[PDB]
This record gives sequence, C-alpha cells and structure tokens, in this order.
Amino acid sequence: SPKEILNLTSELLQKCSSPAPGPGKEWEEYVQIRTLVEKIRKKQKGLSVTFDGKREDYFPDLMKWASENGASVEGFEMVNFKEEGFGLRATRDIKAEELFLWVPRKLLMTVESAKNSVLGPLYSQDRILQAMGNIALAFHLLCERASPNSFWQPYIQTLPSEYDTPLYFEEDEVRYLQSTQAIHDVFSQYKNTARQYAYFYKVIQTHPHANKLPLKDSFTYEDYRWAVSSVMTRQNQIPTEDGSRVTLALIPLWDMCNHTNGLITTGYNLEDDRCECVALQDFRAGEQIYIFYGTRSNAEFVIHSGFFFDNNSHDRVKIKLGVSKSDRLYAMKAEVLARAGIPTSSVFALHFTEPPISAQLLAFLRVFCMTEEELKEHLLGDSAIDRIFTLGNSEFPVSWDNEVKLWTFLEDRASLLLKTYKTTIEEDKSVLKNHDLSVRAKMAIKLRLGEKEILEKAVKSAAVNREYYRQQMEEKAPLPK
Amino acid sequence: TLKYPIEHGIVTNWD
Ligand SMILES: Nc1ncnc2c1ncn2[C@@H]1O[C@H](CSCC[C@H](N)C(=O)O)[C@@H](O)[C@H]1O
Repeated sequence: SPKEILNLTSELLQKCSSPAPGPGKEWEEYVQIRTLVEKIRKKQKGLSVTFDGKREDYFPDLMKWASENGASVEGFEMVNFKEEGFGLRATRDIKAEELFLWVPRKLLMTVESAKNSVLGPLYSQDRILQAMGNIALAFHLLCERASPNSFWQPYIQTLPSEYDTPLYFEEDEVRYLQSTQAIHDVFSQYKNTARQYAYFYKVIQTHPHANKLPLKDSFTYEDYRWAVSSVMTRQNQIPTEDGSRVTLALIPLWDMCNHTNGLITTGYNLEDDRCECVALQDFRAGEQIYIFYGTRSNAEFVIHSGFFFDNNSHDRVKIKLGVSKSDRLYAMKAEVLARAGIPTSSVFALHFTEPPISAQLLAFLRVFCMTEEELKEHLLGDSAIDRIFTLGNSEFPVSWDNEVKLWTFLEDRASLLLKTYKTTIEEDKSVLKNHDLSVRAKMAIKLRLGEKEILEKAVKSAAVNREYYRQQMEEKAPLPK
Repeated sequence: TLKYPIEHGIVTNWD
C-alpha cells in the first residue's frame, strides 16, 4: 500500500515532467494524466484532515478570533447565497466609500509566516518553494490545517472544502472546451498540479528537514488540489511590513466577499499595518456586500477563481502576432518596434470594447502594415521620435492607407480565428437553452461562447473602422497631425 | 488613489 503510492507518484512524476507532446496530442496527454491522478485518488483517503462541524459552525470562532486581533466584526453576517456561495450580508445600511472592513497583518497568512512556521527548514532547502510564493502558501495552509493548535485554525476551519476550478471538473466538462484558447491553460494547470504533487510527495519523504511536518504522515492528492485551489481563488499581493517589496497573503474575513463589477476599493494601510476596504456602493441592510476582484477576464475567473462572471466588462481573448522573418522589411519593422518598446512578436489581447485593441496593439499593427517609406520616417530625422511617440494614439494615424490595411488585416485574422472553433455561437446558445447542465458544465460552455462573441465583435468593429478610414482616403481628408 | 490596491485572487504563475 505504502510502496504502491510511491510507485504511482514516481510514474506520475516522469509522466508530468515529460515535455509537451505537441498541441495535437495535448488532449490525449491530459486524459492519460487524469487516469493516473484518479488511480492515486481512489487509493487515498481524501483530505488528510477533516473537521467534525459544518462550515457555518465555525464562523463564530472566526469572528471572535478576528475581533481579539483588531479586525472589524460588526455590521455584517455570513450567509450561504445560492449564486456565489457563502458571502457577507449587511446588517445595517452601509454607505458607499465608508470604511467598513479592516484586517490587521497579525491575522494574515503570508510567505513570511510560512518561512517562520514548521515549514521553515524545508522552505530553506527547496528551490521551488523559494521561487514560488503561491506554492509556499499552499503548503503553509496544509501544515497549519493539520496542526490542531495553529493560530490560524479559526480561518482554516471556515474555508471551503471544494472549489469550481477546472481541477475539479469531470472529463466531459473539460471536453466542452476543445478547440478553444482556454483549454490549453486548463491542460497546463492540471499537468502542473499533478507534477507538483508527485515532486513534493517524494521531497517530503527524502528530506530530513520535513520530518517534523504532519505531511510526513499523510499527504494526499486531495490535500494538494484543495490547497492550491484555496490559494489561487483567494490569494492577494500586499507590501511587506518594511514596505520595500511585495509578498503574497491570504486575508481572512475580508476574502469572504464575492465579486461584482466596479473598481478596486481595498487597499493596504502601511501606517496602521492592516488591509482596509471601503464600500464599493451603498449596501442596505439585508443586501450582499460585494467587492471588485480586479479587471480579470472570464477565462482567468474560471481557471483561477472558479467562476464565470456574466456581464464582465473587462473580458478579452488572446491574439498572437509577430513580424515574419521572411518579411523583406523585417529589420526596419523590428527596429521601429524596439524604439517604441514593443517586442517583434507577442501575445496581445482583443477586448469586448470599441476599439477592441489597446494602444500597444494599435502601434504594433501600424508598424506591421507600414511601407518602407513610412518606416524610414519613423527611423530617420528630427521628427522620427515624435512619430514613434504617437504610434499608439488612435487620433494620429500614420496614413489613411496604413489604417485601412491594419483594420483589413484584423478583420481577416479575427474571422479566421472564428473558423477554428468546433461550434458556432448559435449552437452554443442552443446548448445552454435546451440542455440541463451542471454549474461547471455551463462555465465551460459560456467560456467557449464568450471567446467567439469577442472575436465576432472584433470583426464588426474592424470592418466599421476600415470603412471610416476608407472614406477619409477617398475624400482626401488632411491627416490630423 | 489607492497606494496599495489589493486584488482578490490575483493571478500568479504556477510554472
Ligand atoms: N460573482 C460571483 N459569482 C459566482 N461565484 C462567485 C462570485 N464571486 C465570488 N464567487 C465565489 O467565491 C470565491 C471567492 S472567495 C469568496 C467567498 C466564497 N464564496 C466562500 O464561500 O468562501 C470564488 O472561488 C467563487 O467560487
């Protein structure tokens, strides 16, 4: 039994350490790794540490523990909402901009507190823990979870026991994501998590510095999946106590807030050394208290936060572009891009906005479509630097011809990207309307639908811009300057 | 504005 798991993890480690098999076999590799992980999971006993009470049975201890250490505990209560899970609900009227939530640093779990814990000796030895603060947080969480007298037990006992990150998806739920951009990040997350589990399983067994860890006695795959999912769905970047650099931290109590659209209203107060949150909007008594997590895409929300946000105003897809080495004007284009601070090839973003492209992508596309004569004007003479300076400004085109070319290219490229999907937008909408699906299945289908809808809007916006600049060209309008 | 804005669930690299 004990030698069997070591065999499987060794088999899992070589499998997940192997290089990518090419993109055409990435699904087969994913299923192969899934098969090994489930075999290990069926031979283990789930979470090493489980608690007798329900999740809500421990929230009063969280409040008492946070109150003794200087945190705000009045004006809100914990409620199990259907849509978002557990969250905060106001018990009094809270006005927008009111400072209603604060958490002193003493309560936080940080990379620094991980270094000072029982994990300290192993942390001082393992290059992965030293380089990856998020993984160190995950093991800090696991070691304190298995320590009954831990200072952070009131926080750990109120954490979720499961998440909706793709690590928890069924095979057929991930299968909805075939042919999308997002599935490659799902592949990487699964392979990384499996490789990390097998690596640290062997490290804990071979390193004498790990002999005092509770994980030396029990460390299951379920433990690791839970720990990394807890960190990825809740971790935060804060300044060190010195204020000279940044670190990663879990912030109890405040991280129970669920997400809505708006602005970030949570910041660190270094003078008083505590996290502070002001109300994003008015919250009447009985209304859920929301915060704005950040300007993340729905792909990021699904993969790293475990939920899909309808009406995400910051949604985007990726588009990879680069100047071809077979372009006769490669050297000139690469130099103009270098002088503008833009790489010759990169992954850009297409936004669900008008225009769908940033200033950096606009600048790239302009250089991408420049003639030799236009390139020389951005490389030579007393006006070249001024021309570089306006490259990302929609109000100052290189020429009407350059604009028509770049919007034609983007229209063609976004149209071609749409042709690489296994389903159409209308088919996805029919699936959502006519099938009865799990939460995780709809996250996947809405993800693949959102990718095509962003590309479809980008096609329409580029076609409209092509016609605008074509009109300027045929009317011989003076260039703005 | 916010000197140290805190992003709930900020995305990190896992390898
Ligand atoms: N707008 C939203 N819609 C659905 N789920 C949300 C959401 N905002 C936050 N969540 C959920 O809340 C998690 C962030 S931690 C927030 C507290 C959490 N609901 C809990 O019970 O502990 C995310 O992983 C996501 O599952």
